[PDB]
Amino acid sequence: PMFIVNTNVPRASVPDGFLSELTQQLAQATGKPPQYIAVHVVPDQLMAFGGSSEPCALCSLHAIGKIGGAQNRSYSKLLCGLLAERLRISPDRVYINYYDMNAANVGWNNSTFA
Amino acid sequence: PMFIVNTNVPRASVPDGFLSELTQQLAQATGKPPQYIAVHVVPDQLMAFGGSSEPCALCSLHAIGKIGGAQNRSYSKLLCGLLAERLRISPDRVYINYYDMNAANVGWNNSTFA
Amino acid sequence: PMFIVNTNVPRASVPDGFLSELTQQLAQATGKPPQYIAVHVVPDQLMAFGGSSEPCALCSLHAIGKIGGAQNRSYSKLLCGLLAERLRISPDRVYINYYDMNAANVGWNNSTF
Repeated sequence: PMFIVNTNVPRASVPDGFLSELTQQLAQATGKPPQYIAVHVVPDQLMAFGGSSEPCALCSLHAIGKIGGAQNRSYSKLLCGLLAERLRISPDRVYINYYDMNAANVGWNNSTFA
Repeated sequence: PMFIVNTNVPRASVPDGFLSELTQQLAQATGKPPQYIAVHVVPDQLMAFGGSSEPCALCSLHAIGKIGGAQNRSYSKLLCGLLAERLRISPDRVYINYYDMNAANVGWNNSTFA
Repeated sequence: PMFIVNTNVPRASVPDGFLSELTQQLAQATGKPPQYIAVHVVPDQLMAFGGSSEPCALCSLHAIGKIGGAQNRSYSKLLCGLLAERLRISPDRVYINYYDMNAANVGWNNSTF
């Protein structure tokens, strides 16, 4: 699985442990070992949400399976909670796009997962 | 809806007011209230289009519905027009990927839109 | 087609010519003219793969058709090769998401395909 967060919160406000915390928490939520988890955080971005420049986040979560109605509702709680606590972003200023990827459409280690 | 623009144009070329303008124009085009519109502009990127480093843009528009044949032509005219006028990027050096998101695959405030 | 690579490798480690190379190699692999190939490289990123900060890459390839089982394996081999050789990123620290775009969902030159 792969999680990306794009935010206008400055780099200095992203804690040093935030990528490891995300990795561990997403491993537990998705049921996948932490070695399979990739995380990417992009601070200092020029963005707006609802026409305001207050802290906000545009995120994506891609996984081969483990994406669906109930699972996504649960991920959104987990992730809004982490972004609220660690980056101080209000949960109503967060969008997470979820992508259920087909194994044939994910490349890794010179090949794909299919 | 969310609109992201990645561009090799420098940050100083992005006019004050561009994010508001995009928010207002996209609210009008998509028929969604400005409160749900997110916009993200990423200047100074290392990119090429057709092997040339002249101004270009790689963009994305995600929405839950409001995505389709005729609508996307209209958005492309709108968006390329803004990128031409405000950032001086030729329309033929722009790509916009359109994503019709399933409400179950969009997280927002501790839940999804489904 | 458009290829984006996000990586924690520093900008100074991206060799002169890398975007031209990716353009030429992707034109060849996809069969599309180089004029329509876009490439975007984003170094110095804050990222982790498997909870480690060693060199890694998160990538995306979008194309209108030319995406599928066998083709995707061949692109992965080409692209992990390039990221290994040019950027010194191990292929087992790379993810590439492939997207088969509908022509109606790709805007260009004031209109869609």
